[PDB]
Amino acid sequence: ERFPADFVWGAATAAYQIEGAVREDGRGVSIWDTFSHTPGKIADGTTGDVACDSYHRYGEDIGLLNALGMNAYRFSIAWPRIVPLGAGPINQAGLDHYSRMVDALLGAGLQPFVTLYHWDLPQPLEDRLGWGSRATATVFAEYADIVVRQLGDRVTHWATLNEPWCSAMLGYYLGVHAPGHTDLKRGLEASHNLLLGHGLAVQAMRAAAPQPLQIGIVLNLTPTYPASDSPEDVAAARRFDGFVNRWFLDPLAGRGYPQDMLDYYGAAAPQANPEDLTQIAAPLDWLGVNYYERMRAVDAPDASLPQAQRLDDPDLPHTADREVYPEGLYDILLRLHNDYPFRPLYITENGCALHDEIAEDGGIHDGQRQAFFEAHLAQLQRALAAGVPLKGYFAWSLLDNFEWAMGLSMRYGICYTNFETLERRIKDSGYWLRDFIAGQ
Ligand SMILES: *[C@H]1O[C@H](CO)[C@@H](O)[C@H](O)[C@H]1F
Repeated sequence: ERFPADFVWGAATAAYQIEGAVREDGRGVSIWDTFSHTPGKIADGTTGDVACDSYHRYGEDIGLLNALGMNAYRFSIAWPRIVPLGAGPINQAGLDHYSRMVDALLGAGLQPFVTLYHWDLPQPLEDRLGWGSRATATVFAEYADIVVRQLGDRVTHWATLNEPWCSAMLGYYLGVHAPGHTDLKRGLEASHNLLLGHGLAVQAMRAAAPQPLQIGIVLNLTPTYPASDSPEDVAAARRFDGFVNRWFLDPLAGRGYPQDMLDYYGAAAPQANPEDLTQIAAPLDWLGVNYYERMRAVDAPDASLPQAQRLDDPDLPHTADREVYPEGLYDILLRLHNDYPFRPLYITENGCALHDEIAEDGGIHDGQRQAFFEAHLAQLQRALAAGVPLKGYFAWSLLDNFEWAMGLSMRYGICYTNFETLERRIKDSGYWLRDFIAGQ
């Protein structure tokens, strides 16, 4: 029934998805500015140029967090505002903005949980191969140092990267996210340099920190289940599990890259000398789990890598874009608790998209999103009962925002955003979360 008294209850955003003000106060160009302004890349012709205008309206966002009774806010810092050239001088005006934001959050009793990298790589670094270059890992660590020196007197909880699998595989292999390349070797090289940048940044942040910090990384994880017990289907499930989950979990845990995936990738695998792997395994103080769906895998030898296709379950509920399987959150947390060394754990992203509209009465009656939260929170109680060291939960997202290649057309907020007027309104699910948290 009851969560621990000191549990962290928050909502989460990312800078490019909400901030707007893309040319203000010295901000440089990110890969997502370039990508969203490329014809045909965004489903609805929108960009993040304005988004929720949270660069100017973060006070309203704080008012929403307060109205919801949250005690934490997970947000990201835009590297293009801090080091507009990617590698080069700092932009003090960008640091001052986030310093004021942090003070406003603390004044409201909200603990900041800061993500350093949520996909907005400075374009000048992509012009020099982006995450395909080891140099980008080095300058990411320099950026991390700069930010912790100025904000680490007030922010204790930091994550280096959000979802490196997406940055590497969607951005460099499948081409659906910025920068939009379509080359497997590039994607795997990017995955290595992202992990190396994480490891270098952890060490840089600890040396620059004015006080002890709690440093983590945030991974999207997908529990995978074979469609049958045949050797082919079980092997497909293992391959998909390696492709998404173990490729990142194992090196972070000091276990190297998984050998079965190295064999499967062959010559496309990155060159990883042991010195890099030692750096990648820098000790972490927590791990963030982003959880949305499961994968029920069937062998697909004709399909592209990793030759495993999803077996849709038409009996399960579906949102605007995903299948709902709350029990997979329990499964993945138990697996992490039993099989990997990371603890404590936070749920850093959990939420769903729906075709939300404002009803005649003025509210947003998003019953499926309420049911989504209720079902996933029940699985967290089961995980806690099993001894999983869970310390907090962040709903994705505080407000409807720019959903990457889907644009403004895919609403994940617990608050509704009118993109024409920038008004925010709490959805029914947000009031349910408020009242549930108040009961705790
Ligand atoms: C986690 O997934 C959500 C929904 O696709 C994205 O909006 C976040 O940026 C990502 F971190």
